[PDB]
Amino acid sequence: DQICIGYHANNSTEQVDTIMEKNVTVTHAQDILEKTHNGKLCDLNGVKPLILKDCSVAGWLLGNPMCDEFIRVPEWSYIVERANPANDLCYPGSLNDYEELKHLLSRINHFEKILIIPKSSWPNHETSLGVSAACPYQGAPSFFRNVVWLIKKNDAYPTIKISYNNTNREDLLILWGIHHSNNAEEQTNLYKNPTTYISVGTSTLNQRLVPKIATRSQVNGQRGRMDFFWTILKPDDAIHFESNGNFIAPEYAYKIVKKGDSTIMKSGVEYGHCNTKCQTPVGAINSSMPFHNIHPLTIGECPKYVKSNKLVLATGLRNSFIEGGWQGMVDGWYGYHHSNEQGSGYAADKESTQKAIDGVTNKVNSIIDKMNTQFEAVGREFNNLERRIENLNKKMEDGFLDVWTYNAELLVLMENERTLDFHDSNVKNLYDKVRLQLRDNAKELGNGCFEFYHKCDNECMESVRNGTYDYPQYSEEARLKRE
Amino acid sequence: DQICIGYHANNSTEQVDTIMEKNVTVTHAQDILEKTHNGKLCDLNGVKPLILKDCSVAGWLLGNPMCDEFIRVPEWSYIVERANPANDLCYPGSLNDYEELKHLLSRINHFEKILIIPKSSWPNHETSLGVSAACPYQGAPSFFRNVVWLIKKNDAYPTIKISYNNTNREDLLILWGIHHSNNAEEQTNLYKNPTTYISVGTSTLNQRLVPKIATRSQVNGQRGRMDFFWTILKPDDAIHFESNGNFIAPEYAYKIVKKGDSTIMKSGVEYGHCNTKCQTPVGAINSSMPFHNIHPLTIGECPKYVKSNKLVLATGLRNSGFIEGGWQGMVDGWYGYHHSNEQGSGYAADKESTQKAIDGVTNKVNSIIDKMNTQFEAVGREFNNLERRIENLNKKMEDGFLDVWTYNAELLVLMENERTLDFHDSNVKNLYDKVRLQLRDNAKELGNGCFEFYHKCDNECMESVRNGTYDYPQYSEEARLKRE
Amino acid sequence: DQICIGYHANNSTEQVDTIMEKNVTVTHAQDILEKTHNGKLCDLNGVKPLILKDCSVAGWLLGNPMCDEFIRVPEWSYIVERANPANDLCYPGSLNDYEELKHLLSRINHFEKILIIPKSSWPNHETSLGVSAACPYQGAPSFFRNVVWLIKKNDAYPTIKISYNNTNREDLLILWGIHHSNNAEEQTNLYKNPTTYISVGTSTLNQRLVPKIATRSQVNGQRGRMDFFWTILKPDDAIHFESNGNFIAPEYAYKIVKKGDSTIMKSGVEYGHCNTKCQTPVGAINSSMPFHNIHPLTIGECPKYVKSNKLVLATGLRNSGFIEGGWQGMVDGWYGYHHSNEQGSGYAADKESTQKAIDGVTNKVNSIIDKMNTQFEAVGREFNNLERRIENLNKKMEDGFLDVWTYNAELLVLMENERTLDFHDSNVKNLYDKVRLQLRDNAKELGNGCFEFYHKCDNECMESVRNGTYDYPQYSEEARLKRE
Ligand SMILES: CC(=O)N[C@H]1[C@H](O[C@@H]2[C@@H](O)[C@H](O)O[C@H](CO)[C@@H]2O)O[C@H](CO)[C@@H](O)[C@@H]1O[C@@H]1O[C@H](CO)[C@H](O)[C@H](O[C@]2(C(=O)O)C[C@H](O)[C@@H](NC(C)=O)[C@H]([C@H](O)[C@H](O)CO)O2)[C@H]1O
Ligand SMILES: CC(=O)N[C@H]1[C@H](O[C@@H]2[C@@H](O)[C@H](O)O[C@H](CO)[C@@H]2O)O[C@H](CO)[C@@H](O)[C@@H]1O[C@@H]1O[C@H](CO)[C@H](O)[C@H](O[C@]2(C(=O)O)C[C@H](O)[C@@H](NC(C)=O)[C@H]([C@H](O)[C@H](O)CO)O2)[C@H]1O
Ligand SMILES: CC(=O)N[C@H]1[C@H](O[C@@H]2[C@@H](O)[C@H](O)O[C@H](CO)[C@@H]2O)O[C@H](CO)[C@@H](O)[C@@H]1O[C@@H]1O[C@H](CO)[C@H](O)[C@H](O[C@]2(C(=O)O)C[C@H](O)[C@@H](NC(C)=O)[C@H]([C@H](O)[C@H](O)CO)O2)[C@H]1O
Ligand SMILES: *[C@@H]1O[C@H](CO)[C@@H](O[C@@H]2O[C@H](CO)[C@@H](O)[C@H](O)[C@H]2NC(C)=O)[C@H](O)[C@H]1NC(C)=O
Ligand SMILES: *[C@@H]1O[C@H](CO)[C@@H](O[C@@H]2O[C@H](CO)[C@@H](O)[C@H](O)[C@H]2NC(C)=O)[C@H](O)[C@H]1NC(C)=O
Ligand SMILES: *[C@@H]1O[C@H](CO)[C@@H](O)[C@H](O)[C@H]1NC(C)=O
Ligand SMILES: *[C@@H]1O[C@H](CO)[C@@H](O)[C@H](O)[C@H]1NC(C)=O
Ligand SMILES: *[C@@H]1O[C@H](CO)[C@@H](O)[C@H](O)[C@H]1NC(C)=O
Repeated sequence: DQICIGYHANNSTEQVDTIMEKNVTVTHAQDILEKTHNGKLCDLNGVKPLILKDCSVAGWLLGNPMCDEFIRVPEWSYIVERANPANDLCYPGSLNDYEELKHLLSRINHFEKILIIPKSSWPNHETSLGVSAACPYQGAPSFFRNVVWLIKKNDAYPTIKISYNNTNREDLLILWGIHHSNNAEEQTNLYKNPTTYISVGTSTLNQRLVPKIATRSQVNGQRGRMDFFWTILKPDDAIHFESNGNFIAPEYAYKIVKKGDSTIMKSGVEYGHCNTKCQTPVGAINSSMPFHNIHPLTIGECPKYVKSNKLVLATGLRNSFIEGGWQGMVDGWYGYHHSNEQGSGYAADKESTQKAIDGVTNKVNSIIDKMNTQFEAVGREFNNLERRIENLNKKMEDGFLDVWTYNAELLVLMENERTLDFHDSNVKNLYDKVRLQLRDNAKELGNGCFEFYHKCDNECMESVRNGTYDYPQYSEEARLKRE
Repeated sequence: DQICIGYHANNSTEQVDTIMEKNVTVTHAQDILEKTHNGKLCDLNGVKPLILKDCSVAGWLLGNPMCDEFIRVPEWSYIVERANPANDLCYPGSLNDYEELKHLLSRINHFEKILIIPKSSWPNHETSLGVSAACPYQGAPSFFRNVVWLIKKNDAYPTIKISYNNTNREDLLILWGIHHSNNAEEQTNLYKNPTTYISVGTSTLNQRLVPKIATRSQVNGQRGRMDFFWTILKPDDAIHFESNGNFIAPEYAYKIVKKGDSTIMKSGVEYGHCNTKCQTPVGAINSSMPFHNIHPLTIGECPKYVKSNKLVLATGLRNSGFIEGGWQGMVDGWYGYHHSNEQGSGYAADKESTQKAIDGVTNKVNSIIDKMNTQFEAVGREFNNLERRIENLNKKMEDGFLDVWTYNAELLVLMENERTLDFHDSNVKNLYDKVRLQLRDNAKELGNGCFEFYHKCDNECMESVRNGTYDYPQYSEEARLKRE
Repeated sequence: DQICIGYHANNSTEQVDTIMEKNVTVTHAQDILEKTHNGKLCDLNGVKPLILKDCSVAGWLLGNPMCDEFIRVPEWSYIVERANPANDLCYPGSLNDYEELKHLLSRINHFEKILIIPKSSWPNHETSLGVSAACPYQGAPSFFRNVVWLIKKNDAYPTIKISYNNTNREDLLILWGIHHSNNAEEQTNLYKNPTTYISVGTSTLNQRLVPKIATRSQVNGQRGRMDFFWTILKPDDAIHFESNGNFIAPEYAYKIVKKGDSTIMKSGVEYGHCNTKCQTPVGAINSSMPFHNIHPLTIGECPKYVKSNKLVLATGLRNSGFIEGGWQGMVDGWYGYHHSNEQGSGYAADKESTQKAIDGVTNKVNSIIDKMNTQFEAVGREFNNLERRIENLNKKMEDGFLDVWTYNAELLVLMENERTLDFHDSNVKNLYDKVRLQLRDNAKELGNGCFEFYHKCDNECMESVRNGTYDYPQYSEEARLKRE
C-alpha cells in the first residue's frame, strides 16, 4: 500500500525558455507581445484623421485645383498622407517652413476657411489672367484656388497697400507668395514695373521679398518658380501688404485653434470607421499588453516596440522527487494519489492550487499593468538638409528598442526560472507535510511515495488530506507488519 | 515539553507588494523614492543662480531701463527667468539666435561689463536724442542702456567707420542692432541719407544689414522695429563697423569666460540662501535616494524622475507552519526559539543568524541605491515657435526615459521583494533542520515547527542545542518508550 | 564508517558581488565586460575608411593646394579626420551646410571626379591670374584646384551664362563660390563691374548671391572672404550659372552614389590593415560581449557603452562538506563524495549532478550575452557652434542611455549572482537527501553533511550512486545489532 504526491499534466505543446534552461514544455503560458492589428485606419480617441488622398498638405492648403475644395472635417487627430503624393505644388516652387506647418496642422481642434481679401478688392489689377498650364483643371489652365496671381492692368501695376485686421477671435493662418520671373521681358509683360518688392508686416513679422529673375530648369513645364510663405495672425492684430509686382496675393485664410500635437502618417491603408487608442500605418492596435512588433511609427498610447518575435511567460507546471507529472489529474495543479482496495483514483489540493494560480496570475498581471504609456507620435518630419537631426531620432528610437528588447527578453527568462522553482517548491512542501504526519507508518522509496505498513482507509486517505490523521491509533499495527 | 522555532513580529502597518502577492504587511521596509523638496531656489555646488526678475536675458544684456541689474553677478550656475518676463525688449524687435545666446550664457565663470566704444567717439553724430517712449524709465522717453541709437547731426549722417581690437585676454560678447524705420520721411528725419547699410566684420563675421522700411503693426506704441545681433570677439581679433545710418551701436560689451553649461530655469520660487546638488523649479532635493517624483525639469546631480507615487522595498519579514503565526513577543531578534518547561519559558534570538540577514538585506538596499550613476544634467526647453519638431524630439526622449525608469524600478521592487521574503522563509527552515540534526531519537516531530522532547525539556540543554553540544546518549534510554 | 557530500574548491582568487553579499570568492567566473581593443583603425565590414590626414573634407573636396590631388578611394565606410585638421580652407571663408555635406560624404559607394566646365569654356575671361598667397603650393601663390577664380580680361568682364546637363547616370555634387571684396577699388580692379551678382538655378535650386564689400580683419593674410556652396544635380537636370563678377566657378565635380550613412571619426590612430564590425577612435573591438567601456563614439555593430570597470558573473562555487566545507581535494568534479571505511579513504564525483549545473550556468551566461544581439549601426558627433542646443540633445540622450545600461547591467549581475549561489546550495542538499532517503535506518546523521554507518561498508558498497538502490534489508540486521 502506498501514497504519492504529484503535479498536473496536459497535451499543451507550448514551449518556454528560462535563464538556465531552454525549450521547456509547460502546461500553461501567456504571451505578453501583441502581434495583431485590425488592418484599417481608425479614429484616435474619438477624432477622425484628415485623409489627404494623393494630395500633400501644401496642395490642400493652397488651392491645388485637383485637391478637395472643401474641408468637411473641422478637426483631426492625425493627417494621413500617401508616401509620394501626386498633387502637391502644381506651379513649381516652395513652401516656407513646410515641415513645421505640417506639425502645427497635424492635430487641429478647429479649422475653417474664411475669405479675408475679396477679389472685389484690387480694382486696378487683373484677377482673371493668373493661370498656368502647370495647374490644370478640367482641361484648362488654372491656378491655386485660395491665392490670387495678380497681373498688370492697362500696362500699369499700381503699388498695392492692403491690411487685414483679425476680427475673428481665433488665430488665422495666412499664406502669400512671390513669383520669380524668368527674364526681364517676361517681368515687364506680367508686371509693368521692372524692379519689384513685397513687404509683409504684422506685430511679429517684418518681411521683404524680392523676385529672383534667373534661368532655371523646367518643372511641370515651367521655368518660373513660386515661393510661398505663411504666418499666424493673432486675434486682434493686422497684416500689412505692399507690392509693385510679383505678388501672389491671399484670398482665403484658415481659422486655427490648436490644443495638441500628433504627426503626419504616411499610409496607403483605408479608413475603417473604427476607434482606437493606438494606430500604426499597417493598422490599429487594441491591446493591453506591454510590448508589440507591428510597426515603429505609431500614434497614441501604444505598447512598447520590441524586436522580439515572441515573449512567452510560463504560468503552469512542466508537462510530460516525482519522476514525472500526472496526465490523469484533471481537477488541480497539485495532488495526491491513493491506493487501497476500497477505492482508486486521484485527488488535488484545493487551497494550494488556488494560491498558485493567484500567484502566477499576479505575476503576469503585474508585468502587464506596471507598464504606463504616454501619448506619443513616432512619425518623422525632417528635410534633406536636416539629415543629422534625422539620425538623432533614429538613435533615440533604436536605443529604446535595444533597451526594451533586452529588458523584456531577460525579464521573461529570469521570471520563468522563478515560476518553475515556485511550482517544484510547493509540491515538495506537500511531500514533507505528509512525511511529518506519517512518521513511522511509512517508508521512503524515493519516487515521492511512502510505504503503508498500516492499511489506509478511504476515510484515512481523506484524514491525511485534512491532516487529521492520528499516528497513535495505528502505531502498533506498523510494529506488527515490520520485521 | 516542546521547543518551537519562530520569527519576529511587531506593530508595523507598512505594506509592500511583490509579483505574486499584493498588500502584504511587513515588519520593516524602506522607500527609495524621494518626494520632498525644500520649496526654495538654492545655489548649485556653491555657485549662485542669476535670478533675473521680470526681466529677460535679452533685456538685461541690452540694458532695458526697467531692470535693476547691471553687473550684479560675475558667476552663475543657472539662470532663473519668469515664465513670461514682463520687460524683455522694450522697443519692439528681435535678437538673433537668442535661444543659443541663452545656452551660452547659461553657465558663465567670468562675466564683466566693460565700456568698449565711448560716446566721446562719434563726434559728428547725435548721441542725445536716441530715446523712445516704448523704453520708458521714470515716465520719460529712454532707451536701452548698453547700446547707443545714433541719429543725425546738422542734417548730416557721415558714414561711420569704427574698429575695436580686443586687448583683453577674455572673449567679448558684443551687441549691435538695426532700426527698421516706418516711412521715407522718418528715415530722412532720423538719418539724412535715404538708402542705408550696416556692415560688421571680424575674423569670422561678414554681415550686411539693410533696413526694411514697411508698414507694420504697433507694438509698445511704435510701428518701428529694432533687430539686434551678437558676436563673440576672440582675444586678439577686431570688429569693424561701417554704417550710413540706421545703426544701433555698441557702447558696452561683456567679458565672457565659459567653462560649462546649464539651462535657464522658469520659476517664481525665491532664493532661499542655500546650497543644493539638485534643483527643481518647485524646490531642491537633498537625497541619495535613486528615484524621484517632484519635477521633470531638474538642474544638477539629480535622481531619476518616475511616475511612481511610492517605491517601497521590504527589508524585514511578514506580520500578523514552521511559524503558523509570527511571535509578537520576540523583541531582540528576527529569528528565535521558544522554550516550554516548568523551569522556564520565553523567546530567545540568534546571533550568528539575524545579523547575517540584517547585513544582507541592508546591503541589498544599499546596492540598489548605490549603483545609480549620477550625471550632472540640465533639463530645460530652449526652442522657439518654429523649432517645435526638435522640441517634440526632446519630449519623446524625455518621455521615453521616464517610461524606461518607471517600469524597471517598479519591477525591481516587485522582484526583489519576493526574494527577500523567501530568504526569510529559508533562514527559519535551516535552523529547524539543525535542531533536528542534533536531537534525533530522543524527540519527535510534531509538524507545527514545534519539536516535542519526550524527555523533560532542560533550560541547560537549551543553550546546548543553540550551540549543538546536546548529547543524545545522555537521555537515550530515558523515555525510549515513554508512550506505552 | 562514514560517507559525506561536499563541493569543490580551488586556488581561484576571483571575487564577485551579489545583491546581499560583497567580495565573495568563487571557484570560477566570467566577465561580460569587454575592455580590450585593437589599438588601430580598421576596415568596417570589408570597406576601408577614408583617412584624410591633416586635410579637412572641405580642403579635400575643394582642392586645397596642400592636399592629395585625388585618391583611389571610390568607396569608403567612414571618414577619419584629425581633431584640428590643418589645411582646411586656405583662402578664408565658409562652406554652406558643411556639416550636412560631411554626413552625406560619410559613406559613399561611388565617388569619381569629373571635369564638367573646362577652362576652354571661358574665352573672354582670365583663367590664370586667380591665385592667392593664403592658398600656397611650394611657397608659390596658388588656389583651390577644383574651382576657378575668374577675373577680368581687357578691363572688361562680360556677364557669364553657362549650363551643365548631367548626362551621367549618377548624381553630381557641384561646388561654386562667391568672392567678397574688400573695397570698391578692389572690385573694379579684378572685375571691372562695380555691382555684381551670381544666379544659380536647377530644377530645385534658385540662388542669388551678391558680394558684401566691407573691411574685415586678416585671416591667412587676406582680409577678403570666399563663401562656397554646393548642390546635387540629379541625372538629366541642368545647372544654370550667370554672373558679372566675384564668381569662383566650378571646374571639376563629383559623381556620387549613396546607399548609407556613417559619421566622421576624429582620431589619430593608424590604419591597421584589419576588418572589424565595431570601430572606436582608440582602436577596434572584436567581442561578442554585451557591454564595453572603451570609448563612447563608436561606429558599427557595437556593445553597449557602460560606466562599469568590471561586470563579473559567477559561474562556479564559493571557495575557501555540505555543512561548512569546501573540498580542495576533489579535483575530479564540482559536486562529490568522500568515503571513510576500513578499505580506505578517497574522493568521488557525481557526474549526473555536476553536469546538470554546468549546463545551466553556461545558459545563464549565454542567455545574458546573446539576448542583446540587437546591435545596430551607430555614429559620433556633428554639430556647429550655433547648434549647441541640438548638441545638448545628443548628449542628454547618450548619457541617459548610459545611465540606463549601467544601472540595469550591474543590478542584473548582482541579482543573478545571488541566484547562482543559491542554485548550487540546493543541488548538494538534494544529493544529501538522496543518500538520506536511501540508508535511512542503516546510518546516523552526524551534523556535518556526513552520515555514520552502523554496519560495515566496502569501497564497492559505497559505489557512489552507481547502484543507487543499495539493498535496504541486506545489512539491516547488522545495523540492528550495532544499536548499543
Ligand atoms: C500657347 C503656347 O504654347 N505658347 C508657346 C509658343 O507657341 C507657339 C509659337 O512659338 C509658334 O511660333 O507658333 C505656334 C503656333 O503656330 C505656337 O503659338 O511656343 C513657344 C516656344 O518656345 C512657347 O514658349 C510658348 O509657351 C509659353 O511660353 C511662355 C514663356 O516661356 C510661358 O512658359 C507660357 O506658360 C504659361 C503657363 O501656362 O504657365 C502661360 C500662362 O498664360 C502665363 N500666365 C500668366 C499669369 O502670365 C504663365 C506665365 O507667363 C509664366 O508661368 C510666368 O513665369 O506661363 C507658355 O505657354
Ligand atoms: C512728436 C509727436 O508728438 N508726434 C505725434 C504727432 O504729432 C504731434 C501732434 O499730435 C501735436 O498736436 O503737435 C505736436 C507738435 O507740438 C506734434 O506735431 O501726432 C500723432 C497723432 O497720432 C502722434 O502719434 C505722434 O507721435 C509720434 O509719432 C511718431 C511717428 O509716428 C513716432 O511714433 C513717435 O514715437 C517716438 C517714440 O517715442 O518711440 C518718438 C521718439 O522721440 C523717436 N525717437 C527717435 C530717436 O527718433 C521715435 C522714432 O522716431 C521711432 O520710434 C522710429 O521708428 O518715435 C511718436 O511720439
Ligand atoms: C603687389 C603687392 O605686393 N602688394 C602689396 C603692397 O605693395 C607692395 C609693397 O608692399 C612692396 O614694398 O613693394 C611692392 C612693389 O615692389 C608693392 O608695391 O603693399 C601692401 C602693404 O600692406 C601689401 O599688403 C600688398 O599686398 C597685397 O595687398 C593686396 C591688397 O590689399 C592683396 O591683399 C594681395 O593679396 C593677394 C593674395 O595673395 O590673395 C594678391 C593676389 O594676386 C590677388 N589675386 C587676385 C586673383 O586678384 C588677391 C586678391 O586681389 C584679393 O585676395 C581679393 O580680395 O590678393 C596682397 O599681396
Ligand atoms: C590687435 O592688436 C594686436 C596687438 O597689436 C594684434 O596682434 C599682433 O600683435 C603683434 C605684436 O603685438 C603686432 O605686431 C601685430 O601687428 C599683430 N598681428 C596682426 C596680424 O595684426 C592684433 O592682430 C590686432 N588685431 C587686429 C586684426 O587689428
Ligand atoms: C538634358 O538632356 C537630357 C537629354 O537631352 C534632357 O531630357 C529630355 O530628353 C527628351 C528625349 O525625348 C527630349 O525630347 C527633351 O527635349 C529633353 N528635355 C526635357 C525638358 O524633357 C534633359 O531634360 C536636359 N536637361 C535640361 C533640364 O536641360
Ligand atoms: C487537450 O486536452 C483538452 C482538455 O481540456 C481538450 O479539450 C483538447 O481537445 C485536447 N487537445 C487535443 C489535440 O487533443
Ligand atoms: C485692429 O483693430 C483692433 C480693434 O478692432 C485694434 O485694437 C488694433 O490696434 C488693430 N490692429 C492693428 C495693428 O491695426
Ligand atoms: C592552480 O592549480 C592548478 C593545478 O594544480 C595549476 O595549474 C595552477 O597553476 C594553479 N594556479 C595558481 C595561481 O597557483
